[PDB]
Formats: sequence, C-alpha cells, structure tokens
Amino acid sequence: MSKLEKFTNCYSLSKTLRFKAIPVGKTQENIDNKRLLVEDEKRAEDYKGVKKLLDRYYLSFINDVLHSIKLKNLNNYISLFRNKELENLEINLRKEIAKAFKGNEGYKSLFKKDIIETILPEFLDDKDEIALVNSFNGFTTAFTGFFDNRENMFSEEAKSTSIAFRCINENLTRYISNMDIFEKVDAIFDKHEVQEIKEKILNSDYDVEDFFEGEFFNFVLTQEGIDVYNAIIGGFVTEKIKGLNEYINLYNQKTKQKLPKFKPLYKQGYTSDEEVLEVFRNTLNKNSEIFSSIKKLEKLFKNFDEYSSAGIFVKNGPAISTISKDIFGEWNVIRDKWNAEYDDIHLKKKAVVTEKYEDDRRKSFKKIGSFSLEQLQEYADADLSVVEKLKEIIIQKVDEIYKVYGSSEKLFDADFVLEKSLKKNDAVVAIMKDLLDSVKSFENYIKAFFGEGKETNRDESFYGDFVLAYDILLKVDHIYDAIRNYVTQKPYSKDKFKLYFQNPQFMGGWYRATILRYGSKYYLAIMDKGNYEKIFESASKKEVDKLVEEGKLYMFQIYNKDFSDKSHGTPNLHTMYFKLLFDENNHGQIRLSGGAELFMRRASLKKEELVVHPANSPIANKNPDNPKKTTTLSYDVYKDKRFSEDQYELHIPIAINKCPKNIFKINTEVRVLLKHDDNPYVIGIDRGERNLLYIVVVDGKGNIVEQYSLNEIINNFNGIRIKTDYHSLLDKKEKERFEARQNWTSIENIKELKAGYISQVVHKICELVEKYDAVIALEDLNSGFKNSRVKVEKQVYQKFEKMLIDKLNYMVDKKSNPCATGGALKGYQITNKFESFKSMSTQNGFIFYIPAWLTSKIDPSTGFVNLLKTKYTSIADSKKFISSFDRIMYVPEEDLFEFALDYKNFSRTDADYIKKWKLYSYGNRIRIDWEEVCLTSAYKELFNKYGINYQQGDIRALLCEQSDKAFYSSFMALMSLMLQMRNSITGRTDVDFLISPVKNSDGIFYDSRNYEAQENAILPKNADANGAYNIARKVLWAIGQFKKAEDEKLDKVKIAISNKEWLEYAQTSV
Amino acid sequence: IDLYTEQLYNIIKSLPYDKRPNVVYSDQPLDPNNLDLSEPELWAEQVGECMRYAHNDQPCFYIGSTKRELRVNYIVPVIGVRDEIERVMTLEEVRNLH
RNA sequence: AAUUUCUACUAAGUGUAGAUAAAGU
Ligand SMILES: [Mg+2]
Ligand SMILES: [Mg+2]
Repeated sequence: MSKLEKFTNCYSLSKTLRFKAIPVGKTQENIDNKRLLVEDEKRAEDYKGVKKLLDRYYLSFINDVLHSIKLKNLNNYISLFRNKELENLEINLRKEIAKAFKGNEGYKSLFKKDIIETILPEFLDDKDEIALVNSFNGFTTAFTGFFDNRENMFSEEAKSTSIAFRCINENLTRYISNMDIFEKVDAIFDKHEVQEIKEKILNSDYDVEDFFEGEFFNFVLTQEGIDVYNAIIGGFVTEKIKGLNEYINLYNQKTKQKLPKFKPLYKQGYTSDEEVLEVFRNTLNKNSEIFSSIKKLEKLFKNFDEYSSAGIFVKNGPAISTISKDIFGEWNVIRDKWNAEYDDIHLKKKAVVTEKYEDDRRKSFKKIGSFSLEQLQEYADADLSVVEKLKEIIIQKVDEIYKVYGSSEKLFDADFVLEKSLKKNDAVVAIMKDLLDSVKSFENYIKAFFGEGKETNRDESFYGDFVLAYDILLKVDHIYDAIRNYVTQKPYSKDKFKLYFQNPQFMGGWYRATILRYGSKYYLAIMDKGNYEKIFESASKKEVDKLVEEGKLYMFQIYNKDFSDKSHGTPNLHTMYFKLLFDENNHGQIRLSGGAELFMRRASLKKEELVVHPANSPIANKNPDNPKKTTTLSYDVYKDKRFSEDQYELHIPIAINKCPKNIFKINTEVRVLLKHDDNPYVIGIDRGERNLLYIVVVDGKGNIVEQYSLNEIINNFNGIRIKTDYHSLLDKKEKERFEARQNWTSIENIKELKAGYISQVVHKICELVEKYDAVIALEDLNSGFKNSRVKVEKQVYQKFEKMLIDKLNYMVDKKSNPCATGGALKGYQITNKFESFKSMSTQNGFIFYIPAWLTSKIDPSTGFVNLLKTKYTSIADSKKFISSFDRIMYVPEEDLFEFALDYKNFSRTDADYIKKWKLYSYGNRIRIDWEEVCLTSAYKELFNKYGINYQQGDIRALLCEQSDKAFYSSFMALMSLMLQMRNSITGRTDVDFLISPVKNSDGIFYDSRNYEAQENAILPKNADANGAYNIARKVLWAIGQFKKAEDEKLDKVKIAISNKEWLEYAQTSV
Repeated sequence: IDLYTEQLYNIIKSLPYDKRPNVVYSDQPLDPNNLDLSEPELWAEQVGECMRYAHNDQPCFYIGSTKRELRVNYIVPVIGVRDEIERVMTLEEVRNLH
C-alpha cells in the first residue's frame, strides 16, 4: 500500500534516443561510389540560400498587403492618446493588421509545398536561383520549422518580434509624438526656406505637413514609407539635403533654446579571427556609430540640468535600487521613503502592520511605472541635488569608457597583426572584453532613464536626443554576444546534415528502412533505388551480406559504448530503452513511434591536431579522493577521438506510455495519499553557503531521519565506492577564473560543471524518493533571495528544478528488473510535464515549492526568530529601544544577561506567536574582517568602560541615562550581534555554527556545534541543515492542512504558508 | 629549445594535479636561461594535463583545466600568480614539489 | 583522458558513474 506504486502508466511521453551508425561491410565505399554525401551536403548549404529567397518573397508579400490596408480605428487612437478605453482599441488595431495579412488570396501558399513548388520558382525568374528553389522539390519537410517560425510575424500576439506589434506598439507611438513635436516646433520654417526644397527633393507630389497629419499614418506601414518619412525627418541624399532635425539644431545653435527634435520610426556566427577583429575595429573604433553615440550621450548627460527635472524619468525595477545605491547611500532608501509616504496615507494611528498590509504595499509599489526626477528630488535631503549626483556618476562612467579606450589603442591601429589564435590569445581578448564590458555597463545603466514610455509630460527636448543616441548604442548587445560566442567556442564542432538517400519519404516509418538484429548487434538496413532477425520474420545472413556487397542495401550498425563487447558496467538509460524496444516483457510501454533520422557529422579536428596520452606511460589521476594515484594503460587514449572522424548519428524517437490507463490528476491523488497516510516523509532540499545542496529527510512528525551535504557525489560500481567532491572542483574553477586574463571561457566551464553536478544530484534525489516514498520540498524561486554567498545561483537552481521535474515525469531505476515497478518498463510518473519557470510554484505532483522566508535564521528547537531592528540610527531611537524591553538584568547564577523582551512593544513584529521571549547572552558570536566575541564578557566590558553597575537588576533605567553618542552605538552593535544566529567565518573556514539566544523548555540553548559532532542527530547539524529542515517542516505543515480538510476540499487547500502561520507552527510544534 | 621542455614534460607528467607549478606559456620556444620578465605577454598560470601530439610526439601542455582548451607547446615554471611574476624555478625546484 | 551527447572521471584496462527530446527558430 505504498504511495509511489499508484503513479505508473499515468500519461504519455516522448524522447529521441541518439545513437551512432557504423557503416557495415562495404557500405561506406558503396556510398562514396554513388556520392550520396555530396547531394545532401549541397542541400544543407543551399538551405540558407532558399531561406533568404523565401525571406525576400515574404517581404514582397508583406509590402504588397501593407499597401492595400487602411485602418478605421487610427483616428480614434490619435484622438484618445494625446488608460483602459485605449487598449481594447489598440488590440483591435493589431487584429485589423493581422486580418489584412491572413485575408489575402495568397496567404494559403506561404507555408506549404506550393511556395517552393510553384510560387517562388515564378516570383524569382533567375536561372541561377530557380536552380536552388527547384533542388528542394519534394523536400518541403526540410522547411517545416522555418515556416512555423516565419508565420509568428504575420500574427497579432504582440510579442516583441511581430509585424503588428512593430507597426502599432512601436511605430504609432513615435508617429503621434512626432505629430505633437511638429505642432510645437513650427514657424521656424518657410516655403522660401528649406520646406519647399524638402518637398521637391524627397516627396515631389504632396505637402510635407501631410506626414504629421493623423490619418496619414496608413502610409508609413510599408518600409519605403518609413524610408521617405525618416528621410524628411533626418535628411536623404538624392546634393546632400538637410533634414528637419538638423534644421532644428541649426535653429538651436543660432539662438539658445533646447527645442525638441523628431523621433524616427522603426523598420519592420563569425568564422575567422580576422573577421571578428575587423568587426570589432569597425563597430567600436574611435569614429564609429557607437563611439559617436557615446560622445553624444556624454554631452547630453553633462548638459543635464537645462532639462526640466519634472520631465526626466527613471524606470521602476532594479534601476531604482541601483540609483538609490549610487545616490541615497545604499540599496533601499527610495523604497523606504516611498513606504514612509505610503504609511502616512494608508496606515492608521495604530501599529497594526500586517503581512497583508505589507504585501499590498509592496504590490502597489511594484506596480508603479516609473519615478520622475522631481519626485526623486523630494525624497532627497538638504543641499543634495539628485541631478548633480546622477550627472557626476554618468560622467564617471563615460570617463571610465574613455580610459578603457586609452588602454586599447593598438587593436584599432592598422599596424596590428595577430600573433596567436583568438581563442588562445588572451591579451587581445582581455582588451576586447574590457571595452565591451565598459560600454555595455554604460548601456545598461542609462537604460533606466527611458522610464516606461507610456506617460504624459515627458521632456521631449531631452528624450529626442536620448533615444537618437541610445537606439544606435544598443547594438553593443549583439556585438558582445557574437564576439563572446566566438571566443567561448569548442575547438571541435557538432555541425551535421541529414541524409535522405534520394528519397523524400525516407525512414519516416517502419520508407526503405528496417531495424534488423543479429546476436547482440542491432542494424539499420536501408534499401536503395547464420540468420538475422527483422523488426519477426527471419532472413539469411549470407544473402543479406550479399545484398550489402552488391549495393542494394546500406546496412549500418547502431552503436554506443554500451553495445561494445568490452563494456561490463551498467548500461546507459537510453541503451536500456533501445534494447527494450525489442523485448518480450515490452508490450506497449516503450514503443517505436515516428521515423528515425540519419544525420552525418564531418570530422572537426584535423589529424595534425589530435593529441594523445602515449601508451604504457603512467597517467596522473585527477581525483584527489581516488586511492589509485596513477594509471598505466596498454593502449593509447586520444583526446576527443569522436570528433576526429566522420560519424553517422542516428536519432530514433520512442513514445513511452502511448496507451495509458491509470489516467487521473496527479496533484489531487498526491493530496489524497498524503492525507490518508499516517507517517509521510519529506525531503527538504536547500542551497547552502558552505554546501552546494543540503538534504534533510524528515518523517511525518518533524523528526530528522537523515541530514547530509550533497557536496560530494558517491559513485557505486562493482561493489567498490568512490566519491567526488564537486565543491572542491567548483572552488578550483573559481580560483582559475580569478587567475585568468579574461573569464569568458572560465564562466562557461563553471556553468557546464554545475549542469553536470545537478545531473548527478537528480539521481541522488530520485533514489531518495524511491526509498522513503517521500515528497520533495524545494525553494520557491519566484519569491525570495539568497545572499550572494550561496554557491548554486538562481539560474542553475532553476535548471535543477526543471531537470528534477523532467526526470520525475518518468522515474527509472537502471539496476532494477525492467518489468518490475520502478524499472524501465514501468517507471513512476509522479510529476506533471514542465511548463514554465513561472508555473514552478505551489505544487507539481510529488514536488512542493516552498517560500524560503525564515528558514535558516530560526532556532529549530524553540522557533525563535529575530524580528527586531537593532541597527543604530540615533540616540533617541536607541533610547526607545532600550526602554522597550520588559526587563534587562544580569543573572549572576549563570553569569549571563537576560533581556526579557515582548514583541508586542516592538514595531513590525506581528508574525510572531509566542510574543514573550526571554533571551540571554549565552555563547560567542563571530562578527564581521571577522572577529570572535564572547558576549557576556563584551557586555561587562562595555558596561564597565562606560561606568554602569549591573548587579542591581532591571538596569534599563540605569542604562537609558548615558549621554554619550558612542555608548548606544557599541550597545546596539553587540545587541545586534547577540541576535545573530548564523555565525560563520568569512575566510572559507568551515565553521558555520548556529546558536540561539533563547533557551527551550528544558533550559538549554540550541548550539549546532553540539550536533555537528554526531551521527544520528535529532536537530540540524549546521545552518544549511537548518534551512533544509525548515523547508521540509513547511511541507509538513501543508500535509497537516491536508489532514484538516475533507476529501473534496483537498484540491482548494492553499499551502503557501504565511509568516504568521509559519511562526505559529515553528513555535508550537515543539 | 625542445630538450628542456621534454624534461619538463617527463617531470610534470607525474605530479598530482594539485601540485603542478605555475608557468609562463607561449607557442614559440621559451628560453629560461634568457627568459626575462616585464614582457606584457607573460601570465603565470598553472599547468593542467601533459599530453603528446599524435602526429610527431611533441609534448603539449594544457594551461588551467583541460576543458578550457588552452593548449600550449612551450612552458617555463615560475613563482608567480598573475602579471606579477617573481622568479623562474629550475628543473629541480619542480621536482621538489612532490 | 576514450563517450549518441554532456558532466566528473580512469572506475581494474579500447572503459566507469549519473543524466540525456531530437529537429527547427
Ligand atoms: Mg555505464
Ligand atoms: Mg570531459
């Protein structure tokens, strides 16, 4: 009656097993004597040509349909735009565009065989490229993806890349702002002046004012319309003709007034070190478009005060935190000033600050679009001008850019020659990365001042210039990505091309392809235009080998190192799947669905580059936790031998559980089973600071069943058992990154190492789940933070959660008998399919996502948690603090100091449940540069140093009489480190204990150092065990909630445990 | 020359990876008897693997991790961590390492 | 440092342990 045993055969699943095909007999020379690998390589190289031709025809069709289109909703848009009566109308507009597209009499052909068969061989009419578009005749399937991507532009889903979104959300806004700017900036113009020459040279038929009319936007939908409009905006040679923006610049230089300039509309990998370096020299030299953008933005941001401060803006998000850090001291000052001004309106005279109130305040803030500069000036102090500080920090960033340019004069000079290859040269890559990093830091910084766009009183005099420069500056993103992806590139390559064998309908079923098998060798037989076993009518090996010798057959051997004869360990998972395709115990579980695909990868490593470990020479072993410290093999070990030859990859799809029967909802069955269960286990996983991942398995009553670090993965094999310390490997990689000139390659190596690590942790957690029938407990990554010391960051932890979901969709034990529950044929399906990184929340089958609030800095034996705010600010606040304690006395028996507080008398302490805590000065704390401090001795020292008796009792009144400014500073300092539970020496020394200042019912303070020297411990051994323990106890609370509800209201039980309920549970569970 | 680097290969091939020296790498031959620092191309990093070219059995060294693919042909051990190189070790100060 | 491929290897000597949904954009 176990839980997991009910979650087999739930739903269907699909995978592609990749193998390697080895030509058998004289198949390779029968292929080279028919040249069946040049037609297909030629087709793979002409794919890009036909892609460009199809793009050209698509562009023609787009510019055709965007002429026969006139909207009826645009005048209403312009009339109502210059907050909810407009979005319906604009989606109506985008729907109108998309209907104009999908309503043409030729849209049917755009993504089917007709556009390669009939249309494009006519639209082109060039005997050179009609050859291309006729070569792919019958091979329409080779475009299946391309079309499915080249239609998301003809749609209206308003994603950043679509024609409707471009024309409406990004173009019409600029057109309307241009209408405003033309109505405002006029009469510095004349027909005698440059207006008539503008008209004659660029339009020649109708007036120029017509392009600032409202319903004349249905002319700039076509790229040539955008071109003529942007021409009359900026200036278009036919005789260099000046445009309106430089006529404005000519006016603003005649007399001094910052008059707004128009905004132009939008328009709807490298392969050699020399190409990379010349692209760098071209785009980023000291006279490029980008350096000119930087100079323009410098002159703008240094002329930053002659623009009306009420008009500038700053977007709301990370930009606000960074701006406060750079201006108002540190991270949260703007947020707390806004919170003060929000309490002064939405908070009564009471101290009733509730988590619902705090959450609604946070939501109202996070929904604020952007902050003006006058607002951010009101939040400031006396004699602090926010625009001066912004100007000085931006000018500092620009001067730092110029300095980095001054460190790199040589990569721009024509004399420069490359000594080494780019991937092996790291002085020049250091130069390139430093330049790109400085410029992109500037780009990401000034990205803030584009404050949400949709707002009324934008100072267009500033934003004209700003967007003119920034829309040229943001090409550094693509340049950076291209150069980086070129440098962090493996010396081999995995570029392949599918082989068809003169047959469009090839291998698409079980076609001219079959999977034979003989003994323990599985073969892929492809007919062209002893005894085996067909997949079961037999054959004769003699006559099939005769066919192979003739040429009527192309027998490949499916092979990976588990089909080898020298392989003795456990096979791969997909090898077991394949071998099971043809088994008897396999009824319909893993079946052969779809058609295979025979690719072909050419040799990427030149045999002059192959590097080898010479035979009969002792090789050093890289694993420090290995007993055997060398290895001597009787043969050679080539590095990357697989990429030094041509290889016929073979992709075989399989459909697991094609005909499921135990169909139901997984979440509700999990809830029912956790309810009806009397002792459900829970695996809490947590990201530690000294441990990559930390596991704590807790039974149904809060008792720790197991707790251990996942730093080192332990591989069992042949009965032997060898461990690998991934924390040490990661520390080595981080040290290497610290040593290297540039860290583009080091970062990719670290990322891929972490991906491999989580691929090991996946198996660890699965074998933990199928041992206890447990339920996983994971941090909810949407809400929360890990303070930058946590090794596994959020990206790789998201990848870990995704990998765990994707594994638990079909959990398999490789060692188990296949037909047995948990084996490859009957794996557990205890999780739903992955959907998105945002829907990973609040449940997924056996996985519960839990907020990580108050999990590591909480006493695990009493539930205590430091909800105070013990930071020194002034004499008055500290005096009120000291006077808010119920009692502060020196207990002489224990030689301690009792601070009997009561969280009711303190602000923002509503979550607490046992509101009356009594916390002492027990133990020693490590402050931070670190220093150990014995607390009672520090208190006695401070008291005596400031002239204070303490044997009296209740020395609060004796203590709030000190007139000194530094007494309260020292006092609140060591009062802050007394409530510090998680103590850890910064310099990596593994001392991460966790002491608590309150004593439990039995009268002993929890100290992790009393449990780290133990196996079979009842309380967490360190701070990370505490984190995992609490993340598990939250799911235990949710299980109790399930037990409280009925068997129909289970589906509605909310399990996002709130701080109030969590502290109540943690403080009464004991 | 080649003999110094052949001896260096035979020595460094046997040390455990955590003991390997810090070296200055390049692809044209490096002459420790004459190698002078202060050149803005000498960066002291730590040797990784030590393998042989398959076509002519010339020793090559992977600086840092093998997965980093910074394979060089000529190294020289130094007492240094960064662009701040102190001095050049000898063919016996590298044997003293383990 | 060998791989369908990735990660860590050498793991008892042409491999070991885990993971692996490919194609297309
Ligand atoms: Mg194996
Ligand atoms: Mg490797």
